Amino acid sequence: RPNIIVFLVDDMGLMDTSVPFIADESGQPVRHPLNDWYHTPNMERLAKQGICFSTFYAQSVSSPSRASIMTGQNATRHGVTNWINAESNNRNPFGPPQWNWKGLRKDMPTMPRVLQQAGYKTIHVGKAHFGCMGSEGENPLNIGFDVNIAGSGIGHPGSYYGEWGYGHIKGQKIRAVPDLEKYHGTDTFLSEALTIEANREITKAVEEKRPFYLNMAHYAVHSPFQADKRFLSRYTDPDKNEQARAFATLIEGMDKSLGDIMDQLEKLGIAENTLILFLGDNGGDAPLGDERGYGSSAPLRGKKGTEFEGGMRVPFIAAWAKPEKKSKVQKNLPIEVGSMQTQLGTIMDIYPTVLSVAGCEVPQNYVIDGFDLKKQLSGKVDKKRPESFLMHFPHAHRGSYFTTYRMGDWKLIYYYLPETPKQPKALLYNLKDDPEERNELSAAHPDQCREMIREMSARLEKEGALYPVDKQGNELKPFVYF
Ligand SMILES: CC(=O)N[C@@H]1[C@@H](O)[C@@H](OS(=O)(=O)O)[C@@H](CO)O[C@H]1O
Ligand SMILES: [Ca+2]
Repeated sequence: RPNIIVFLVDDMGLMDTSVPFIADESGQPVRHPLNDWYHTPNMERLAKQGICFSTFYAQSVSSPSRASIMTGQNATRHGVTNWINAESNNRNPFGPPQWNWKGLRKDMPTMPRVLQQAGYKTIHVGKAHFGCMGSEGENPLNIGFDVNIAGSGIGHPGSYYGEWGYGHIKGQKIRAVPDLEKYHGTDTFLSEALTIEANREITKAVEEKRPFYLNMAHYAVHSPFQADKRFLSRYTDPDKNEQARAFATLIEGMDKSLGDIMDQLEKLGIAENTLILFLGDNGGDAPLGDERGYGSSAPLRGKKGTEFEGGMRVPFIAAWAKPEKKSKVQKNLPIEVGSMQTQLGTIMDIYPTVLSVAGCEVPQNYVIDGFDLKKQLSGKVDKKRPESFLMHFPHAHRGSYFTTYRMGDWKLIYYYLPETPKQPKALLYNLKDDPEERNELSAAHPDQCREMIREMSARLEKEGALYPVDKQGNELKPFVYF
C-alpha cells in the first residue's frame, strides 16, 4: 500500500514557478516571463518524474478549496463557500445565511478519515482552515488526522520569522502559529520549521511500519509577505516591488521544503512507494501588476478571489517520488513521466484518485463531485469525466456575489448583483479562442449565454447550492434575464 503526500501551497497560482504550466496548441509547455522570475528547482525535479496539468481548478479562496479537497465535494455541496474567519461568521452583506461557516464535521467521510479507517497513519502539518474557532473542524484530529502540527482555524501566519515566534513574540498574535514553540527565538523560517516537523512524522510512520497520508499544507505563500533572507539576494527586477520580491522568496522556500521531503523519502528507501500530489489552494496572490487586469497569473487575467481564470487556476503535478516500472503499487497508477495533460482536472478529483490508489473505495453511497484521475495521469483524454467546473461565490472579495460555469470551450460569469437583484448580469468567454478573457462575447452569442445560464442554474440546484440574498433576505437564484 503506497504512502501519499498532498503538498498544498497557500495562494500559489499556476505561474508562481519556474515550471511552465501554460500549454501551446500542441499540448507542449510554453515559458512565460514569470517562469524566468520564480526559481523552483525541486518542482522541475518533480515535473521531470511526473505529469503537469495545464488546466487544474480550485475554488477562488482558501476554506472552500480545502473543504473540496478533503470531501471530494464542490463548495455548492459542502457549503463552505467563503474563507472561514475564525472568530466571527463572515457571511458578508448578501451572503447565504446558512453557509457552512462552522466548516468540516466529525461525521464527514473526508479523504483522511477513510484512509485512517483503513489503517493509514494520517498526518496534518501547517495550515488547516477547515473550521471556525470552537467548531469540530478547528482541530484536524476531528476530521480523520492522527497527527496535527500547527493547524487550527487560522488562515494565515502571525509571522514567518522564528525570532517573532510566528506571531507569539512579534507580529499578529491572534494568528500566531501553534505547536512550534521549540523554534521560537531561532532564525528558523516558518516553512523550514514545518518541513523538519513533516520529515520527523514521515520517519516515525516508516519505523512504526504503517503506510501514511501526509497533508503538507504550507502557510507559504500567504501574506504577510515577509522576505526569507536565505533567498532574497536572487530577486532584483526593477519592476517588481519589495512585496513581490518577498513573495518570490516564499515560493523558493516552499520549493526547498518539497526538495527536503523528496530527499527524506530517498534516505528512508520509500520513494518508490510514495505518490506526491502538488498544487495550490486557490488563484495566485502574487503582488504584481493590476488585480483585475494582468499581473498575479499573467498571461491569464485576474488574481486570488476574482471571477477570472487567475482566481482559480492552480499548478498541479502528480509523480511517484522515484518512478520504477518494476513497482507493484505504481502499476495501480502509472504516470506518463515528464508530460503535460491538457484535459481539465479539479481539486474534487483528488478524493477518488487517492482512495483508489490507497486500496480503498469512494463510499458507494457518498455523493462526490470528483472523478478518478487515473486515465488522465497515464497522459490520455478521459471521456468518463466532463470538461466542467462550477465555482460558486455568494460572498464579497476582489470579485463579489458571482458563479462561474465552465462547460467545454465556454465560461459563463453570472453576477447576482444583490444591490440591484432584479437586474443580474451574465458574461460569456470562449476560453479555447480567448484564454486571457479579453473578448467578452455574450452580445454576439446570446443563445450560448442563455443555454449556459439554464445549465448552470440546473447544476446549482443538483448540488444543493445556497444562494446570495438581497438586503431583506430574498433568495437570488440565477435566471435568464434577457
Ligand atoms: C484579499 C485577501 O486575499 N484576503 C485574505 C482572505 O482571502 C483570507 O485568505 S485565504 O487564503 O484564507 O482565503 C484571509 C485568511 O485569514 O486572509 C486575507 O488576507
Ligand atoms: Ca489560499
